[PDB]
Amino acid sequence: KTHVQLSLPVLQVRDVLVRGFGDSVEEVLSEARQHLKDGTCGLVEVEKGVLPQLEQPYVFIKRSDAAPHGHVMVELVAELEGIQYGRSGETLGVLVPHVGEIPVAYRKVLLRK
Repeated sequence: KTHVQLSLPVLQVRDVLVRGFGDSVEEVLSEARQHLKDGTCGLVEVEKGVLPQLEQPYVFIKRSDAAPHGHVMVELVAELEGIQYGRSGETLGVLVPHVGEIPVAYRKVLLRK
């Protein structure tokens, strides 16, 4: 399937134990996709002071379309030193490894895979 229905645990930035997916744009996109498939991916909602508490490169989910079954359609865009690899809509949040942190909510998304 080109798209996969996922429910992403929304984590508080100060709870997150593993603050990024790796050390290159290509690695973080690879790792983010592997974690999304394995259901080991969390989402941090971006506000003032969140991104400096996470490790670059960042992986964003961005709205790719204006929502089947409640699931917003999203795609991945990485960012390293102010340059983004991808073009998409509004940020739903930044992806991080999920290693058992308690979520505050769930974000239903349809991921272009």
